[PDB]
Amino acid sequence: HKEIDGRLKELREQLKELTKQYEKSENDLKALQSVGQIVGEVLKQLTEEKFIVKATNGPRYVVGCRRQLDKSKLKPGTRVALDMTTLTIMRYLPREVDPLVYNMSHEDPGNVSYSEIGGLSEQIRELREVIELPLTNPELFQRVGIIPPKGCLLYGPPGTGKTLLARAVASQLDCNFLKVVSSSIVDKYIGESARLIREMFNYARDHQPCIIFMDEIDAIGGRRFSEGTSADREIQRTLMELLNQMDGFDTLHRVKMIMATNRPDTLDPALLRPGRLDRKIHIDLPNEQARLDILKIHAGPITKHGEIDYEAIVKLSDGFNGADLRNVCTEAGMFAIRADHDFVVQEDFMKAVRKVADSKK
Amino acid sequence: EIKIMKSEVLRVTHELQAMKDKIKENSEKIKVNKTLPYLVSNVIELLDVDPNDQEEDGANIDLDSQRKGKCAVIKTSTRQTYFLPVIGLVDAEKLKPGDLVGVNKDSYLILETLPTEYDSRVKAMEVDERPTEQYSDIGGLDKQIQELVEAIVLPMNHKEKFENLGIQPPKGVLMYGPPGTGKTLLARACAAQTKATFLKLAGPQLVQMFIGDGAKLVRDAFALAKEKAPSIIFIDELDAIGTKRFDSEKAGDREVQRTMLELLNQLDGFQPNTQVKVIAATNRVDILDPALLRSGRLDRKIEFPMPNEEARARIM
Amino acid sequence: CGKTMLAKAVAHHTTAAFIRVVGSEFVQKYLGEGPRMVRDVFRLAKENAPAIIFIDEIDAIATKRFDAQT
Repeated sequence: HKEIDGRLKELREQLKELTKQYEKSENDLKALQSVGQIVGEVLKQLTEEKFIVKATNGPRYVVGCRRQLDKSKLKPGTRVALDMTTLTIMRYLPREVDPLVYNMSHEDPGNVSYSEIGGLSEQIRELREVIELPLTNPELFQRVGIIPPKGCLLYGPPGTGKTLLARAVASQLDCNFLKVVSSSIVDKYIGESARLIREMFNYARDHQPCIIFMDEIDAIGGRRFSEGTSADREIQRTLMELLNQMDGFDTLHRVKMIMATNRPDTLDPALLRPGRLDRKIHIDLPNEQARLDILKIHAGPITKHGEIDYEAIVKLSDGFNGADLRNVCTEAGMFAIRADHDFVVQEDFMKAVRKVADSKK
Repeated sequence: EIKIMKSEVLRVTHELQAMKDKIKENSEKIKVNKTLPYLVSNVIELLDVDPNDQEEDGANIDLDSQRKGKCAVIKTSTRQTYFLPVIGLVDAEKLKPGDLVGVNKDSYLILETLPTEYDSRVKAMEVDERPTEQYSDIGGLDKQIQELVEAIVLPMNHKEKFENLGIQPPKGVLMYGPPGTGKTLLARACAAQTKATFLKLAGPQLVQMFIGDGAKLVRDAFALAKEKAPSIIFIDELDAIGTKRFDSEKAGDREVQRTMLELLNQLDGFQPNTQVKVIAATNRVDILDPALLRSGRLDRKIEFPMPNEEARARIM
Repeated sequence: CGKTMLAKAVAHHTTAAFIRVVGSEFVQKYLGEGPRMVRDVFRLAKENAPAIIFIDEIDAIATKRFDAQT
């Protein structure tokens, strides 16, 4: 009597974990019996029993639909679930494009600071005034009655580092960055560049507001000259899409565009007009006071002695951007590790700056 | 009171056996579909709400492409897309938007998860797990060695020093000078010494007939590198990966440019890794194709020193 | 420059459908599975007249060897 109770609890707990797992495997079997689901879109509704579907078990078909399904689900032009031999409409669901996370790679708006390679500050302020203000009020623009921006272009030498200037910006605006890497848009398949861009653009309008950041367009850059269609047909395919969105009845309603270009010369004649690329901003080479600031923000986290004449280094230095000064700072820091001190001197900076200058174009 | 106890111990033993029989049955079932021919497929979209999507069309005349895919998709390699509802036979969170899955061509369900990465694992990626070179056995190369040792090897180890300073390491190195000096020999000696994997990439190899293929190849190279950590990616060329033209008409040569740009952005896109070390070399003496302004780009400069008579003697 | 807007403008007033046709998304690299959806599309438009057929940027399909680097 006594013994039985004691044994009973041990075997019951053991058996329960085993019975439960096993029971799941049985559910899985039930599923292998279950029928496959073919994807279709309805072209049109013929009769209450006949539908046009263009399926992918075979070709175009006229198909049936279950008499268990609602009339309210019949809606004009929708995505449908089809069977794989009965060829009937299992379900209806409302047509949106599929969302893209395989084409939307996420870079968070605050993995950096705009006081890191700040001192590029001034260009940040001009990009902010264009972009940032529409997001806060359309109302202010509206009273006057004036069309606001859609797109902005940054071009020039990537002395900031092309991507860095932009990335710093993304952080400040704190919005929904839909990121584009240009050479994943180009593919070796038919009509994928066209399909991809379009869906991507579609997703932005539902989801609005959103910024589409295009980094280094040069897969869009190329007006041809030998008038090929070698690879060159794809160049034409993509370019045409960019213009088609603008030429449309679409309005980038709260949709923002930022473009990056290394050298500008392959722009279209329709971009000069606003209503695609409104604003095109240049790089600007820092003033010595900016330069001091940039050197100062770099020097500040890292270890040092107790006395550095900042201005002297400012003098030697010219023709650099914030990324370009940063390297000199770190360069000085290597020489200190060599010297085995956490203590720097004026000399390391003088030499560092000259070392970088020579190496340069 | 006595009775109920003793029957419950017999009940529990009987229940285990019926459930035990069920699992047995499932095991054979799954196994049969594995024996090849078998369909591997690629999951494009993870998602598990909003079914239905579309593939294929009718005909007549006038040509514009279209393709779609949603809920969860697998695209099998006859180029067919399939809608499945998830199973616990493998977990969907463990799966990704871009994963290879093993599918049971019956109900079209994911029996299993396969490893990481798709398509080519580079069409000619040479791995040298331990090079046969040592630099302690060749003297008179000495000047170049002193600079090389100091450049690569020192950040990994000496990390503790770096951390206290607060400066970060490099990531790329440039070597320039007359080819065929046995510049490469020293690169192979450092790799042997350090305990990184040496990955040899040749620049015309990235170039393909196929359109956009190279960028995938480089991205993959980078990804394989991440897994291997540490690694040396040795890039031969800065001529077939060091041109991009500044010519106005340059469009035809777009392929070459796209790949080069891809490397530079792949470097600029994020903030460094201490899993990769990259060494770049020229193969024709000196070009200008900017790729050296940041240190997430290249920043270290190694020069070949002109021949010293003393050095030649030592080699002899 | 509004070259496009005038076209739409006459269409809106006149009482006939706007059909917007992409002529450089006619272009394709090889036959396969992809371009056959628009096949059915044009023919219905002819049937249920009136309509305005506007073809945007025909040229992708129109460049052929007349330069002889195509």
